[PDB]
Amino acid sequence: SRIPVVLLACGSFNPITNMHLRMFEVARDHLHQTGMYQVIQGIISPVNDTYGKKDLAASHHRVAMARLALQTSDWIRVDPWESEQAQWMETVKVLRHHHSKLLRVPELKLLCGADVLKTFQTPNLWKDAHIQEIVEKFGLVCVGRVSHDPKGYIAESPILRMHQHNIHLAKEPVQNEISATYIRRALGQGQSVKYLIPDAVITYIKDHGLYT
Amino acid sequence: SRIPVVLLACGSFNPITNMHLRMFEVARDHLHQTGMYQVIQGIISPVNDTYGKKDLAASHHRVAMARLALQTSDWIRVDPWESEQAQWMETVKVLRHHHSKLLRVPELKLLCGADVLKTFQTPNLWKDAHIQEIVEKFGLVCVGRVSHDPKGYIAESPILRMHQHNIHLAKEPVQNEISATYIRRALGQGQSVKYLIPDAVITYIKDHGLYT
Amino acid sequence: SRIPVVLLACGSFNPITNMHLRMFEVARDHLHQTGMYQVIQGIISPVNDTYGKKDLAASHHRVAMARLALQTSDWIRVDPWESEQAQWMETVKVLRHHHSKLLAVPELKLLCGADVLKTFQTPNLWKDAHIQEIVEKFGLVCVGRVSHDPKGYIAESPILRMHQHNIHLAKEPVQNEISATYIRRALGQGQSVKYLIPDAVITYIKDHGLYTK
Amino acid sequence: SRIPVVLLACGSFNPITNMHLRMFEVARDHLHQTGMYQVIQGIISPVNDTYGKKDLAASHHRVAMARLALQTSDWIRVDPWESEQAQWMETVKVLRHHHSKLLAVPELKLLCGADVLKTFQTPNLWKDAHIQEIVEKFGLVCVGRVSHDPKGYIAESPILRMHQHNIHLAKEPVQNEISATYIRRALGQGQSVKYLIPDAVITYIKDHGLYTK
Ligand SMILES: Nc1ncnc2c1ncn2[C@@H]1O[C@H](COP(=O)(O)OP(=O)(O)OC[C@H]2O[C@@H]([n+]3cccc(C(=O)O)c3)[C@H](O)[C@@H]2O)[C@@H](O)[C@H]1O
Ligand SMILES: Nc1ncnc2c1ncn2[C@@H]1O[C@H](COP(=O)(O)OP(=O)(O)OC[C@H]2O[C@@H]([n+]3cccc(C(=O)O)c3)[C@H](O)[C@@H]2O)[C@@H](O)[C@H]1O
Ligand SMILES: Nc1ncnc2c1ncn2[C@@H]1O[C@H](COP(=O)(O)OP(=O)(O)OC[C@H]2O[C@@H]([n+]3cccc(C(=O)O)c3)[C@H](O)[C@@H]2O)[C@@H](O)[C@H]1O
Ligand SMILES: Nc1ncnc2c1ncn2[C@@H]1O[C@H](COP(=O)(O)OP(=O)(O)OC[C@H]2O[C@@H]([n+]3cccc(C(=O)O)c3)[C@H](O)[C@@H]2O)[C@@H](O)[C@H]1O
Repeated sequence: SRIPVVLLACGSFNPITNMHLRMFEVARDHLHQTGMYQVIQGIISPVNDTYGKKDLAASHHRVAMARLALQTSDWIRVDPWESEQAQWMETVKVLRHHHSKLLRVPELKLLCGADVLKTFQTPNLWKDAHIQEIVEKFGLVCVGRVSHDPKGYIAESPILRMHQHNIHLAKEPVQNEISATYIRRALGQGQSVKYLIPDAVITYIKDHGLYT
Repeated sequence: SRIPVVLLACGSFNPITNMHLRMFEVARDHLHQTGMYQVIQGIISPVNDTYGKKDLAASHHRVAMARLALQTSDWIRVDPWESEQAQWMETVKVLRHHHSKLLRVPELKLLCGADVLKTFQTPNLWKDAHIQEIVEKFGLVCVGRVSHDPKGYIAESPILRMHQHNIHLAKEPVQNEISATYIRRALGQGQSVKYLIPDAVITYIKDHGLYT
Repeated sequence: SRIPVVLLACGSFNPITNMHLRMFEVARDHLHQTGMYQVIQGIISPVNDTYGKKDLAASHHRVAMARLALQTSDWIRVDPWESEQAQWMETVKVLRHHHSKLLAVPELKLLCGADVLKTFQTPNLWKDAHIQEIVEKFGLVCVGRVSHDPKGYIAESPILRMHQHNIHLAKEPVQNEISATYIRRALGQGQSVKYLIPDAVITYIKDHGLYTK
Repeated sequence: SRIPVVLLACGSFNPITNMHLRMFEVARDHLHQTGMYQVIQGIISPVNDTYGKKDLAASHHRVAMARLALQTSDWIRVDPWESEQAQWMETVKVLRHHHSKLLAVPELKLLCGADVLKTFQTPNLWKDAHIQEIVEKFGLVCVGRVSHDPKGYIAESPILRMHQHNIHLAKEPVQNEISATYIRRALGQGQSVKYLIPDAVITYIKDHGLYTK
């Protein structure tokens, strides 16, 4: 029988885009392809407002847009927990929290784009103990992205290369490089982003005067 | 005052995708940017079933999917005329027909991706007299595409370079290279194409057993 | 053991670029990775000057630039035969010629980008019987390109599908979409194309005043 | 008339690739096209071996490969100073050093890809005062890269926005997303990387057994 899996994507989602969404679909299809898993749920967890130097739209707006984006999904949902904490939280702690909730046992895996794996290499960015826990205790499903070589990142990381059974590389056969930064700039300039992000998200953005 | 413009996109739309749709949005924003035009309507005209060697889904299905895709557009519509003719028709004749309908005067311009301009160079593909009429009588709005150099195609074409006032190059700042061929293959394999094409189009495809 | 293979690339090479050369390397590694082939040579065959609607630099120059580009390759050479003929020649005929030239005999395969595979679909472009002879009697090695889906092209063409075993899809996880059209325009504007095409080619272009506005 | 400019590129260059070199050419043409600058030199400065978490080839080798790659450039040279220091050094300090070296004086600007511009946003990575001195006292020339939106990065950073006149966005209408990570993995697998990095670099790599699995 197949192992039940829940995919957790942590990120800014400022705003959520069709690209972030496609990431779940490709990841799910990949895991199902292996024959060993049965993805049962997808979770979008927007980062807290105290994170980073960049000024994101308020967390309640990012959760609301993600929710609207997912109204048309029958397996992916947004979870505000992380954004509703008083402070930013390292991702491994978000995995721990969501794992606990699952026990109130499916496997919880972190879902991310290849650019994320590359940040594992950034000085003082991620704790090595955390990278190890993520791939050893939970699991990692990485979706390809132009200009990134996931296989190489894994091979060159002493930590990742020792936990490949728990790392799944899902290749993106389509060229999808739509930047959220670009989306925000286009909106600020009054230009269309239709067909780049869900219509409901576009409406919400207009209604609430976001990115202007 | 601004010159009223109607954009006509001729193609297979087998099926229509978010990329084909984004093409209209970018083209419209570009023309509006110049300050000289006011795009009043967009028209998707699916090619007839006798065209080419490739086996397309029946024209009534392609029109139906385009219609569903456009239900959420307030300015773009599908026009079945071309696909409802007994035989394939050169594009200039589709422009002539739609121009006549406009008179029962806005400017009618052909909308296409950069790869189209490149086919103008294919031996025995397009009649030179037709390429001239399209750019001289109507106009051409070209949206960028990875691997294509529209400025060079124009400069190297004796015909195009003499009619640049009627050619508008709209640059696509986003990397959007989602192939319809890939979409069809993914669907045939039972894989998701959600977030690549509109949900309503996906539903229609399933309902009518298309691309299987 | 491994069967010998010669790769033939027909195209404009106006001018030959690093991308065109990369195609040969990717294809060879791919064929070797299958374990059944041993690529022994690559051939660059610039198209005749009567070809198409686009003005190409003289074949004399395109052959020269390819030769100079290939001076640093130990397995790929340029062959001017096709360009020296009185007129343009269908690709199947160039394959036939080079096959005879080879005549326990190595297999000659057409090397091309995925885009060319898409052109097989173009009405009145390639004769169906030629596409058939190309994939059946020779073989095709196709290198991936952004925006193209070679697997789908093959599945949607009855001819390609039937002879798919003779079609080798090589994929390069790299994005190398550098068009020769852009190369020519940049050169005409006095901009650099260094590191996009070989230094020897840029030298020849400058020395012979090619691609000037 | 035009003010003289020296371009400084700090990075790993593990190994230097055609893409890294292309960056210099695109940036120079861009600056010249503005009409107010005259690029007189480019400098490749490989990072110190104590840098980061990733294992890099020895700086001795990275400097050597850059020198060999640049033998065919008449304006870009490699400078080992940064890599010869006892430890990693913040980029603003390397700029300060090379500026003093120049000391009616040319302007020294940091040359980088758009991705580096995005790293300015990374928490605890770049000191805000350094980002400020880099864009105000030196200048930044950024080359576009797929998936990045330099214009938005600048608009969203108060510091960058305030000194945007000293940030030059160069765009190359070409897709050249060839990662050095892929280059290293391919080399470790015995695959070709010819036409992705300079022939002289491949020779050095083979001769010194670099990037072996
Ligand atoms: N075109 C595309 N194709 C495929 N994937 C794409 C994509 N665009 C975005 N993505 C993916 O979308 C996801 C979210 O993107 P985005 O909204 O930009 O989110 P982003 O800012 O990239 O997310 C940063 C996340 O990492 C966490 N973090 C950072 C640093 C250290 C630690 C720690 O625990 O020590 C944790 C942080 O708390 C936050 O959850 C990413 O996984 C990205 O790769
Ligand atoms: N990712 C993307 N980014 C930007 N644009 C994109 C795109 N994907 C498709 N497109 C554009 O979508 C449009 C439709 O695409 P697709 O569905 O593939 O349609 P396609 O098969 O490329 O369309 C062929 C059209 O050209 C006409 N034609 C061909 C040859 C000769 C003559 C003549 O009159 O002599 C006429 C033909 O009747 C038909 O209307 C194209 O303009 C394409 O460039
Ligand atoms: N970035 C890139 N990545 C991978 N491959 C890339 C590439 N850029 C070009 N290429 C490849 O380079 C090669 C040469 O490119 P280019 O210089 O543009 O050559 P191109 O003009 O595309 O070559 C046309 C060729 O097809 C032949 N043809 C056409 C139509 C009908 C028939 C017939 O026999 O009926 C024959 C014609 O005789 C000529 O040899 C192509 O195979 C192209 O796919
Ligand atoms: N395809 C492509 N198109 C355009 N540009 C491309 C490229 N591939 C790489 N590049 C560019 O090549 C250059 C070198 O690449 P790579 O070899 O990967 O170098 P990389 O590891 O990205 O360089 C990091 C550099 O940033 C410095 N840094 C980092 C963090 C904090 C601080 C500080 O002072 O606080 C300084 C560090 O000392 C080092 O010099 C980069 O500018 C990159 O953007």
